[PDB]
Amino acid sequence: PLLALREKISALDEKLLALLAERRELAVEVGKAKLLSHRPVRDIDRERDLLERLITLGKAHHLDAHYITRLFQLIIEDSVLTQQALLQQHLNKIN
Amino acid sequence: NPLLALREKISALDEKLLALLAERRELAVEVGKAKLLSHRPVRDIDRERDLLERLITLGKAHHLDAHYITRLFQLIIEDSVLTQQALLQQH
Amino acid sequence: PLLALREKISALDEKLLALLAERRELAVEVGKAKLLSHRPVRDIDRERDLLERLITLGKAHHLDAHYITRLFQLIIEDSVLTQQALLQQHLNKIN
Amino acid sequence: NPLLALREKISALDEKLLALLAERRELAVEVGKAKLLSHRPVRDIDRERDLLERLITLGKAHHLDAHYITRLFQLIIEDSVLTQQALLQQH
Ligand SMILES: O=C(O)[C@@H]1C[C@]2(C(=O)O)C=C[C@@H](O)[C@@H](C2)O1
Ligand SMILES: O=C(O)[C@@H]1C[C@]2(C(=O)O)C=C[C@@H](O)[C@@H](C2)O1
Ligand SMILES: O=C(O)[C@@H]1C[C@]2(C(=O)O)C=C[C@@H](O)[C@@H](C2)O1
Ligand SMILES: O=C(O)[C@@H]1C[C@]2(C(=O)O)C=C[C@@H](O)[C@@H](C2)O1
Repeated sequence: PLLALREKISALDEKLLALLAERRELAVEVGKAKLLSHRPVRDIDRERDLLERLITLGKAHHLDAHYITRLFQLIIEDSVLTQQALLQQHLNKIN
Repeated sequence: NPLLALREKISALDEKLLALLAERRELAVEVGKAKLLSHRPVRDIDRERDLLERLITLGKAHHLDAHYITRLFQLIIEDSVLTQQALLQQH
Repeated sequence: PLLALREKISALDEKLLALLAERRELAVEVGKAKLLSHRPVRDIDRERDLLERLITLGKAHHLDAHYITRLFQLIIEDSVLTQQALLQQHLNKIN
Repeated sequence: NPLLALREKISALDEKLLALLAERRELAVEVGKAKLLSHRPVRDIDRERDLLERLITLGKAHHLDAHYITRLFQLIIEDSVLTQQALLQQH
């Protein structure tokens, strides 16, 4: 009976993976937009808000706040570094 | 606004992630019930190895590196074991 | 008779001035394009070519090479600094 | 190409500048003939002061600063005096 469920889990994980790829593509686009707008990569205000929104909505699914924070902390960290990778490249090229 | 239109996309995407994480917890509970009757132990380090390896393989196609995938999924699995062990201690 | 000619000179100078403003607007646009393309402001190859072209065409108008060089050296210097002003601003904003 | 289309505009503009500089030299020659008959001296530091001040005023409207205008026009005037003094030494 375990094999049936594990097969569902593996399918779900593949969907998570796809979304994670998509969010990473979005962070690159966002980084591009920051170069034009002359804004820095990191934006603490936005992260503060985003997390509060996620913790509020997570509550409805019974996902706890600390689980959501530990998880989005990795996701945001990754998207921040991805953008910083493009900034550094950019900075070496124009300079 | 350039910046704004993307963020709305990000916020919508993050909303979909929450739904999948909760659903995954549900499935972990089900697997929790099965190990109860079947009386199997919660942790199965071998399944976790194959699951992670498969995701790292699928991820390269998406241009997601193994480090980020390993870290993110170990946390999801960590929570998943926590979820099952709770179910067991309630029975 | 001098006043008649001086009146023509002043009109000509105003046209030169307008072109100088226009070339400065073009250098800003070019600078913007360099930020997207990730290219540095200065391009020695382009300046080398541009000057050779100007010296060749100048010959037809009887303008000598050294006069043309002294003059375009100021014009190019100015457009280089104008672009560097936008790069510096940009760099302080994204960083 | 973004970079290329602008450069063609710059190259065309530079071509117009050459035409005006040559024409200006012609006028300086004419003024050279007038000072010959009228027997006036080539250099007129007073006309140069008013000419430069006027250009600096017109230039602010174009967002061109006084430093660049002064430097560029002093060279054009410098060449202009050189042009006239040559005409005189040929007569
Ligand atoms: O500005 C942004 O929107 C992006 C996305 C980001 C996130 O991961 O959600 C949120 C805020 C910023 O610090 C970083 C990370 O850039
Ligand atoms: O048996 C299982 O399949 C479930 C799910 C789990 C996971 O989270 O993927 C993988 C293996 C086990 O350690 C735990 C966690 O139980
Ligand atoms: O790349 C460019 O085209 C612009 C214009 C410029 C010039 O003044 O003509 C020529 C070459 C570059 O060094 C600078 C100055 O940027
Ligand atoms: O008398 C003149 O008007 C001409 C032209 C000139 C200039 O280049 O503008 C201005 C004043 C004089 O010194 C010389 C140079 O002769």
